[PDB]
Amino acid sequence: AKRTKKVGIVGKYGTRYGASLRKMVKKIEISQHAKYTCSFCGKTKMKRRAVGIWHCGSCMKTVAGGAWTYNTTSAVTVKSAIRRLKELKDQ
Amino acid sequence: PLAKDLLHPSPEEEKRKHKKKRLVQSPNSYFMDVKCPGCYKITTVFSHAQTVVLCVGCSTVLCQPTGGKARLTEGCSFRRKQH
Amino acid sequence: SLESINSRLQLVMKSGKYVLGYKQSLKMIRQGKAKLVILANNCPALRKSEIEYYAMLAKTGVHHYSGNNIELGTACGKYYRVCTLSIIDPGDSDIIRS
Amino acid sequence: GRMHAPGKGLSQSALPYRRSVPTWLKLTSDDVKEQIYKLAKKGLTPSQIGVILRDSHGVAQVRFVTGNKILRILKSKGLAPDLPEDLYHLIKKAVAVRKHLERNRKDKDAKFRLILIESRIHRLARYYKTKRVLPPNWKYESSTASALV
Amino acid sequence: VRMNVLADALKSINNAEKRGKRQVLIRPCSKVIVRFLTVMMKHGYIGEFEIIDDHRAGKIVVNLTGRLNKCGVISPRFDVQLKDLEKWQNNLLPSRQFGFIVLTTSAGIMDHEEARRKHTGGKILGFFF
RNA sequence: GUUUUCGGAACUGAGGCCAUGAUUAAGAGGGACGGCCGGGGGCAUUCGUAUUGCGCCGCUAGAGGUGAAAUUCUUGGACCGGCGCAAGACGGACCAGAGCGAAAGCAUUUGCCAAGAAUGUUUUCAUUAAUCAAGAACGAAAGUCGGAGGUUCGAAGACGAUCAGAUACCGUCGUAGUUCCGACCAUAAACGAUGCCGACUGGCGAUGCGGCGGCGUUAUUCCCAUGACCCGCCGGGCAGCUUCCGGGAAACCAAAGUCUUUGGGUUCCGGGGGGAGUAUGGUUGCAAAGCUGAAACUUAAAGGAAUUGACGGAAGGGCACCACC
RNA sequence: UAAAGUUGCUGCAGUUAAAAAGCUCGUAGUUGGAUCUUGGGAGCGGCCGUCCCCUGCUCGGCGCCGGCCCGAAGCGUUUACUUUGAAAAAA
Repeated sequence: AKRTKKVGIVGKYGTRYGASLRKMVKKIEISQHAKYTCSFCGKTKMKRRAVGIWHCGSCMKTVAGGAWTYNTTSAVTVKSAIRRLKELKDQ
Repeated sequence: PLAKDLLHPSPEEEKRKHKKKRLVQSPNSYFMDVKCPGCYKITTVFSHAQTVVLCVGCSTVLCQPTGGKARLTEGCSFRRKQH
Repeated sequence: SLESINSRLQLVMKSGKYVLGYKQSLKMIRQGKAKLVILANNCPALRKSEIEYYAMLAKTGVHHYSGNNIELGTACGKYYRVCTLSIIDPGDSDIIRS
Repeated sequence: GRMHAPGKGLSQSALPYRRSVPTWLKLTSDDVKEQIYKLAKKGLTPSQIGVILRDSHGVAQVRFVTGNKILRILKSKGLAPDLPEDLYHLIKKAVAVRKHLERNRKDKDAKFRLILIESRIHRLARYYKTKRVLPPNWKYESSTASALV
Repeated sequence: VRMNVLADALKSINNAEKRGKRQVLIRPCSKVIVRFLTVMMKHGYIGEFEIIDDHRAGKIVVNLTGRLNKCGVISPRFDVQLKDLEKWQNNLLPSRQFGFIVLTTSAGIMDHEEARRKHTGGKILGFFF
């Protein structure tokens, strides 16, 4: 059954820390515990080891990533930006 | 005008009307007996073929699909037929 | 051009003989029965290099696929991931003529 | 008018009155079928067998040269695809627009088109169920749909 | 969409009469339509009509006289007893002298007076005067 | 006792025979395919002046702003001219009673991604359809919550005028906002104040897209074929003009027509004016609020279209020393 | 209660008077294209009106020379609709 109405993972905090702080931590705490698909082996095993460090439990390959997400949006725009200046310098 | 004769429409205007709006539904397309100059064999192609067709022996192309009637390759002799 | 391959691959999975996986398709290269080898783009670089060398010995072409092993598996109509794949006999597909 | 668009267009084919075989056509009721058999084996949906047939070979309607229609010809030989072609092409379209949508999630228009497409799938599905063409428990599920190209 | 086919036929020949056309064309032809036109033709309200029977739902070209005031259709087809048939032609027909209520019975399709002679009612189709 | 012809019940093999069994392919619908088309959508990229600011150079005393001024800037060099630089907006003219989109809405370039109408169709499927309580997606602006950015503009606020007073209009600054990203909100005169689907009922000249036909002209040039014009026809698309179709209280409407000659199908929704979209209950939301939604009481009118007057710090003509010059 | 076609099924209204959800999707609900047997015959009245026929497969007497005629009993897609009859308290 659906145990809670609108309090997901953050149900562990009970009635503490206020509603908004318990709401904006939910989106983050769902992310930092989700298992991602490893882009190297394909299996859904990318799991955050420590802050910024993401380890794939299958191919045993460690990746430097965001603090709470696997990929920071600021990073993916930088990777695509560098990829354009790279081919633009060497032509 | 009030009095017309819809039982006997004149053919000059019957070919004007839309294919479905005619008194008896009839198509506007037809078939061809095309003979390319590179070869001698005769192929049967559709007026609005809508798919590229090649002659035997990969001699040459015959039709180019377009919005309406296919564009026949200049140099090929075609004879419209009917059944 | 890519959708032609999925159209070809789908035609192979229903008609032709094929071999999914690496240990199994490596034998078919060794037996000479393979004719075309497909490789997911995220194949391990050592294993990709080994397959390409094997095929050079057997003179069978390789087609380095675009998708990874996830969507190569769905291209074969399977619910598991496929990293490498060999077509033993296309049956009635035009995949080997391209 | 179109059932998922405001267009009221009037454009379709119009077969002639005479249902006879054309006087130019020299293919027998048999040989046309083996032509259908060959194209069906190399992979071709009954819709596009008909077009290839009336351009290269010049058959007006297969329903006139023989006594059956294309899909009825293939199913009697067992070469027909399992799930119907118009339902196949809708799932194929929904899979493409869903794959476009996973990256481009700000495309509210694509999200809108997806609902229109899926609504057409569930409409054909419950039709093909009453005609007992699909198993009564068949169900298009967005997840497992991509396996069916 | 086109739900009732008899309704599209009557409203067309009723429109073309108000305009004064000599002959009108109706797009779909059904068995009930041609059975309806004959009831009007046997009373002199329309002229000679013709069915252009192609390989689809055919078309009818009805020669029109100036004798038709209105040929309406009652939808849906209510069931009519012989007890309430007088009450229908009391508020549907102009006068008791002329006008007819076409209604289908097991005996076929006929006007309301023939339904009096054959002593059987049925579903009501339309009316013309 | 027994086995059977015998009547019944059931099964199982080989037949024979049937005119051996599939209506059509909708000016219904879906799908395929063809060449197009479009400020449709998304992402990325590119360019453009302008505006503001800064640096430097020039020459200078005012510059701004207004009905008129002041607040404001200014020899610590403002404004103006030149050359640069940076930033964030915006996408002029071309731009139309043109296009596209379900609506909201959509306009520098180029690339990528998926979608679509209409047209063409002797393709396929064969009634799969229409409208839709419940339910769902999208939904301008403002507003809300997080980040990023903040040029211009500018609620609030401050001030200068005006005024009997102005906490307004006008002027100088200027916060939130305006911009982007990610979530909320679900309302607009969200308007054509006009549900959707289908049929029928006058013309006329255009216009946009597709197709078909046709003199001639002009481009490649080397003609056919393609473009650009020119004359038509077909489909549907935004519209227009016209009229005793017909309707309407009329204004007006080819739909608001085919309605006492009243019935094509189907959703929503109104019942004198107020009280009142209020109270209350429920529900949604972070909030603002949204949705649902009374009654007591009060009242003889409120209202629509049109007419004649009067009036106008409305316009156009004309007049008078009881008007002015 | 009629008047009230001011509750409108018969029979209202929704451009501006009260009024069409911002828009689309959508399940119940409602509504659904065309298509499968007409004609001929005997009789009667002045081409027209009316009648009958296009029913199949146990028992008996106008009987007659296994067959035929006739009478009765049984069976022959299903509803809606319509016609008939029954059964249907009085006041």
